[PDB]
Amino acid sequence: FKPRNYQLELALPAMKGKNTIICAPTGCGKTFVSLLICEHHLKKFPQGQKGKVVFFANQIPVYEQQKSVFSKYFERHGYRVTGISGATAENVPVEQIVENNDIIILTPQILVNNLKKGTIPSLSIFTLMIFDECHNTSKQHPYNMIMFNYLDQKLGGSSGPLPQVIGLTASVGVGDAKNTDEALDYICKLCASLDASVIATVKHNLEELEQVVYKPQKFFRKVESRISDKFKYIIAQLMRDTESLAKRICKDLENLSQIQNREFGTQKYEQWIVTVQKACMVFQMPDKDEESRICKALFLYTSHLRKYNDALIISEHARMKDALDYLKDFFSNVRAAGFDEIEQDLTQRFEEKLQELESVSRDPSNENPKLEDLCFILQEEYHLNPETITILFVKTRALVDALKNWIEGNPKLSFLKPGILTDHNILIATSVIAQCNLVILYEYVIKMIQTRGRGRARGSKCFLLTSNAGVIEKEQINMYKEKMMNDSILRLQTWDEAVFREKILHIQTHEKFIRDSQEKPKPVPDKENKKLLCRKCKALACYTADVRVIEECHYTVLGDAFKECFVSRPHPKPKQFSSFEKRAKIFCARQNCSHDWGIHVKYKTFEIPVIKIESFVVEDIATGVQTLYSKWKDFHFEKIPFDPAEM
Amino acid sequence: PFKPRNYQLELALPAMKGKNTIICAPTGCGKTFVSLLICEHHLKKFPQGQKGKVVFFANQIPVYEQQKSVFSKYFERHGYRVTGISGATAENVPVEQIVENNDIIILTPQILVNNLKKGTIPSLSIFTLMIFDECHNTSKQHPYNMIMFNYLDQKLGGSSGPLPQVIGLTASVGVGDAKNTDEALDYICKLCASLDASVIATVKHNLEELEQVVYKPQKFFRKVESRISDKFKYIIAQLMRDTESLAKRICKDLENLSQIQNREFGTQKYEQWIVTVQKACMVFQMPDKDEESRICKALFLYTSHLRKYNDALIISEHARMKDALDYLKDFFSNVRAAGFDEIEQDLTQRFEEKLQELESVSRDPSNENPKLEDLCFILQEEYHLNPETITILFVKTRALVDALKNWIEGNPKLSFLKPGILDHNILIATSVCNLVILYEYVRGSKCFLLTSNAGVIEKEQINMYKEKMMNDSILRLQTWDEAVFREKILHIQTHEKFIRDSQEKPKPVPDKENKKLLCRKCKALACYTADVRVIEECHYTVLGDAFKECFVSRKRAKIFCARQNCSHDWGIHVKYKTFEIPVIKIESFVVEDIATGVQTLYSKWKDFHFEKIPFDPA
Amino acid sequence: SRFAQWAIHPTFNLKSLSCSLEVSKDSRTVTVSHRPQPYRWSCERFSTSQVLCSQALSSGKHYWEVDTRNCSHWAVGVASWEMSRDQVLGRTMDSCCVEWKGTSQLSAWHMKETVLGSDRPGVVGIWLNLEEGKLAFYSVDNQEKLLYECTISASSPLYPAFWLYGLHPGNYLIIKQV
Amino acid sequence: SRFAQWAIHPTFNLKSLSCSLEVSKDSRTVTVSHRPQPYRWSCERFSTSQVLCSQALSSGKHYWEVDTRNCSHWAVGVASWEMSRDQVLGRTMDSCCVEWKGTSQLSAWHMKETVLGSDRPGVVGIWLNLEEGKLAFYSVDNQEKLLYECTISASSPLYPAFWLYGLHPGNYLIIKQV
RNA sequence: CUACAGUCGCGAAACGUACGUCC
RNA sequence: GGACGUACGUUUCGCGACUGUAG
Ligand SMILES: [Zn+2]
Ligand SMILES: [Zn+2]
Repeated sequence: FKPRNYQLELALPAMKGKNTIICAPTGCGKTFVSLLICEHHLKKFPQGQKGKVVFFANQIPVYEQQKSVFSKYFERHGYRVTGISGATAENVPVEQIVENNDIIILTPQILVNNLKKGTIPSLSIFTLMIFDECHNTSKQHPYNMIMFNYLDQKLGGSSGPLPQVIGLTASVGVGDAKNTDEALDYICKLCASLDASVIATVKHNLEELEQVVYKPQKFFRKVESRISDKFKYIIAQLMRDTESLAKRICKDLENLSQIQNREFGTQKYEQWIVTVQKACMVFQMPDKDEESRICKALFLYTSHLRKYNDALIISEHARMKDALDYLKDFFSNVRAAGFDEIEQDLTQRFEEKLQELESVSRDPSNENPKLEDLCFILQEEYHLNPETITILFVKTRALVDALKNWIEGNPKLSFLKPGILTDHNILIATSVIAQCNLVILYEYVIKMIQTRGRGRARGSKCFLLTSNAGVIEKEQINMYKEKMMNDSILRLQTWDEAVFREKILHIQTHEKFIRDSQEKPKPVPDKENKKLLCRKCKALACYTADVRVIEECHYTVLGDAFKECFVSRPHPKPKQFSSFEKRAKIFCARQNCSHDWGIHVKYKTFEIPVIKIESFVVEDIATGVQTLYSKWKDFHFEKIPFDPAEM
Repeated sequence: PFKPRNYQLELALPAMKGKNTIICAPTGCGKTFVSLLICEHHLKKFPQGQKGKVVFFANQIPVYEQQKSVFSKYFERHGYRVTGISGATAENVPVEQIVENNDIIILTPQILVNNLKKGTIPSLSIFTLMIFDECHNTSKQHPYNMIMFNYLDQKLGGSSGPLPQVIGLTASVGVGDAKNTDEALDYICKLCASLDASVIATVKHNLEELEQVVYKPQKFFRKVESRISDKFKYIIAQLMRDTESLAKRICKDLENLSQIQNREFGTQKYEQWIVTVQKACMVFQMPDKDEESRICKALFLYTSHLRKYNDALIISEHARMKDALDYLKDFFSNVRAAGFDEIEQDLTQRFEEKLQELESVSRDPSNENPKLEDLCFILQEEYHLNPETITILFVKTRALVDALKNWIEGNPKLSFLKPGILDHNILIATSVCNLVILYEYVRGSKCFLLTSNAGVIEKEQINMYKEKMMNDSILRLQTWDEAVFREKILHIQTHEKFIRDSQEKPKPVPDKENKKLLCRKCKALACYTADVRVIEECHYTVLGDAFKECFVSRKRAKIFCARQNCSHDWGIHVKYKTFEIPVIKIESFVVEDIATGVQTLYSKWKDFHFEKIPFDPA
Repeated sequence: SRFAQWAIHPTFNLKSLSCSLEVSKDSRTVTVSHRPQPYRWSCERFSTSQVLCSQALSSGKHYWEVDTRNCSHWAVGVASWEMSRDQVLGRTMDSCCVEWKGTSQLSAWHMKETVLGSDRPGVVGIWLNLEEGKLAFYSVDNQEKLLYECTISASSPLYPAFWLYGLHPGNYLIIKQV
Repeated sequence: SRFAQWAIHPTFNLKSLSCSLEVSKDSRTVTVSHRPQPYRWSCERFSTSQVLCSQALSSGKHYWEVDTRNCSHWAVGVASWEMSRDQVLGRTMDSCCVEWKGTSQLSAWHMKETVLGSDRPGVVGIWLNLEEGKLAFYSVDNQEKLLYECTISASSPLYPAFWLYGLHPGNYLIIKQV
């Protein structure tokens, strides 16, 4: 309602009519500065002329919040404020929206899809474009796919009235730079890819910015691992048992990978397990019914190796008990799934040592010391001041509910209430609101910028716990990259505007030529009909002549013999994307395959099995060799479109 | 906590007095406690307000990460900021900002040479204590010597502020290529001048307490002789004489193209001979552009087969005949599928006529490798005396390592062993316990030395004499006065700096003449030196549309020469930031100059000179 | 040293001292370490910043004095040995204390939330008459300025507990003369 | 030599001599040198440090005594004759032999680390009864104690054997008269 | 100056898994 | 189903530089 001085020191280069990279660290500051520029842009036109400012928003809550702000402010002047989402772009024409409105707040994938389609044939129909959180305009992102269509209009020499392309950020980003001049190269490349010339920052009003900045202090706390890892020993014995059982049906197992010595409980072991499991899907033994048992047994053994390898990591990060609970839940799932002579053997192998594992998990002396001082630093500052709200950033989804369980049952931590947001003292989240003056990064490495509300700063703490000093040194140099970002901004602000718009033209033209030389056409579609097998049973699913393409992205199978090879199951989270509605989630109709093949969807009137090539194996019937193509665009074949007149 | 012993107090006692020293502590992870003692004393001794900054130059990434873990576990409890920089960490965080916020830095030394080259670190005065690891490798051009070049060039001349205290941590100062105590004294004084050091302190008082720790073993020399009934060498020598007669029939100048006159089968002399005639055969400018191709292709095939025969003889002289047989057979199969020629069909037919004879004679347990079976005898006698010992058997060449593992699998008597390549009984590792057997390598522990040539035992006795000479030389120098020693090393350093600053202008001339590039084997035109582009001064490629029709592609794609039977791999398809241009190797070319008539050879892209035009997408 | 000498100064004990504190070789200067150190694990480690003393009870002669200046936030009082080590100083059933809260306020805890003014002692001493459970917190020289009285259930010895804010390395307290 | 003699001393064969031994023409006196002696390599040459004898077998009359002084590591015993020449003595399931290890204990094999007491036997004499099943080894003067027990599978040739780690040059084993 | 093993540094590329977003 | 981004880990390739051994 009433502007301030730093919100007008930022909006002043934008009102002159030149493109800007306004970088304000206030959450409500960006909304009010965009409001001021959007207000001044419309009221400068002569009679009959209209402004058609479009404000992009990348996320859904940001889109709806900016729609609620931009409509409840621009109602008294009679400006038509609408917004499009993916939940609104269906059954509503896009072209009659843009001609009938002024302050459209669409999300950018709609505009990229319509620019591919043909409606809104040029970006000259707007007169201003605002990019919210503009530092994602880097490579193949939907801001950059719009700026491609803008720059191929400006640099082509066929230009019309191009709009102002201002952009609102909070941190311009340094990326992969080391010294100051590489940071200057990166910020100049960003300003060239976003086509601006001036970078505005609060300079005269640093008092009005320091009172609302949300600047906490850091308290790095390196903590060690445990010394008597009995659990790692027992699961290591079980993994050696499963590995030795896996070699009796594949004697050449150690030839299937180019990795060095593999240790249990790292990510390298999961890389080795994934490589082995992909290498064991392409066997072509001439029995063709024992192969349906050999590849199934290999898939089962590698799945159990992967589950033990995940339980090791969950035990080394979280409490010890959640590893055994995760393993028991997976074994309950496989008990409810089915049973053969392999799975009965593996379950009765785990039951032999379940009691030893359950007794060694319940020791009062074998906590993680990382958790042991997490409870200490949670019981210090709460005891100092019992009105302190905290938030606990955890890396994985599997550890965001381990620690939810952990405070549920702690005698020292009875005064917390877990507030998982993947009457709440703590909020155990994975990825993020400027009300909590304690942030604890539980082994979590652009910094987590909590500058969001129309509030204050008032002092917070940013404790960082870890077990390896790489986590510490990454933040120790993140602070210095933030130290050189401000200096690169300040050095770039002292150039001349006649030479800067020429300096970015070099980068724009050079990148246009680099982008245009990589417009190589499609490879030759190999004509011959191949067929697809499952990745667990290797039974015949279909041939590649029954494959139809829905919208040049999705794939279905049209045959009638495919109708008896899958069994449906209702989807756990049904939603609607772009023409669709997730109905079911199909599985293989063998005795004990039950492999995740795809999704059963409702497209216009029909129910069709949208499949994915990621869980299949493509086989040529001419030679007999099998291959694994892991994305649909890499499996090159004769792509026939979908036709509703057939069925 | 671990315990400080007395000799590890005596070793660190002189360096803590403020002298640049060279400890000569023996192995056994002892020096990695002496270094900890000196760091703990050195960081303590600065008064409040100022600070010290220790820098520990490692040399290998295992040793670097090992010492980083040790310094982390030892110094983090007391309130210091230990860190580590390497090549393993990516291009991040300018090093003058890591070293402004830490107190114990573990560099590998090429990082400091790099940061002193471009001036992102100002000078060596930022540190206060430099600790070398294995300081006896400070030598002609080693990176420790580049760091000490900067240190001495800062000391003498343009006098700067305070310089760091220098400490070296060798285990054997290594007096090699000396003869008597005089040359050992001059070499050790030269090294201690190259570190700007003054004390070569080692333990003297409780030397018997060191003797409680280190066990110098007693040796076992094994002079064992060669075979006699060399039907393998007879057939192979007949084949080699046959191929030499064919090459002499074609060339008729082969005996004067080389300069190694007396040629013996199965040694490095014949290898130098065949390499020199290979380098001499390609360089022929003649007015017959088909006959140069024919002669050079025939000589390439003949000389490569001769070189493979000579290396098969050398391999078979040190390992089983089966190993050389599978080597020869997979070589012949890999060249038979490479390209068909009547020369190649001739040579493969001539070998496979004798192949079954070689398999019949070779797979005979009466014709056993004597050195190998004496090794087996020693293995069984020691392992039956003690079934708990381990062997870390050192071999010269990796092919012999894998062949010896193939033998220890193909020995039914030695079922009780597990080989290892570099939970285990025997390790087979080349040029990195209770038995340190050296298969011809020039508490209850013995070391053997098996040889087929008498005189490397003479080299070992010369080595023992050198070791006694080194101990006598350091014991002679250690009783000197200090000031005459510091004057002596000052004049040695001034003389070496004076030699350093008078000849260092190796500035070449970029040549403007256009040239051509021929194939090394078939001698066909590939491209011109006016056509190649070099991308980021490290990725020499050919931008040329006529070049695109003169290779055949077959990791990624590796290209080959497009002739009818050439099969010569020039380079490799690589992907750049966007493009997929192929890079080439000059080691598979012959440079010819289009002005003159020379056909000069080169070995690497830095030596071959031209005007280097950078690559551009336009 | 001002009124009559009634007790001898306490000493922090190395078996029930919590795992984050680093009392020195004189055993009377308590401070917070940089990094927490490995100690023994039994039923006596408090896993907080709470430490006890070894001064047994008497009839009525107890008065002790420690230097509490240059500690960020502290809490001083008395507690019984028959107490769970996971508990908090001043929030148990019977352990009376006085807290220096985060709001720069000197409050007190007894089994409730009674509070003094905005005073902050550089020096405060606790008077004890162990036969009847009385306390007087005479700070420094200001006509015996106590400002709080507590009833203590003398059914156990009275090893006085001290808690400090443990997130500041270098933060300390010192036992001084009475 | 105090009761009646039954048999005579064995003699060694030159057909299965060790490759590093120098047994002379008296054929009861072995001697080791440094360099291994070049012989013909066949399936009868032992190529290890085991030494056999040349006596033909009988029912129950067997006696001989060997001087085991001046030797560091030795192992003397009587076992089966028909075995592979690539195998060594003591690893077979039928071998009555004593393996005096370098770890200073008088061990022996029955295939099974059958370790015995800690004597240092001066003069070992192998007394064999294949007919009567009584094995006796009277070392030195100690009331004729056998100090070792064997059960035998008397259905095979039972040639007497020797085995000694000869890498100390000048080591010798000699048979004297009883 | 030829082969042989051992090492470091600088740049370019691909892959796996996890997390978040959007259609 | 698909597309994008981020983090961690692994592999590949090219170009240099250095030391030692034997000829
Ligand atoms: Zn299936
Ligand atoms: Zn060629």
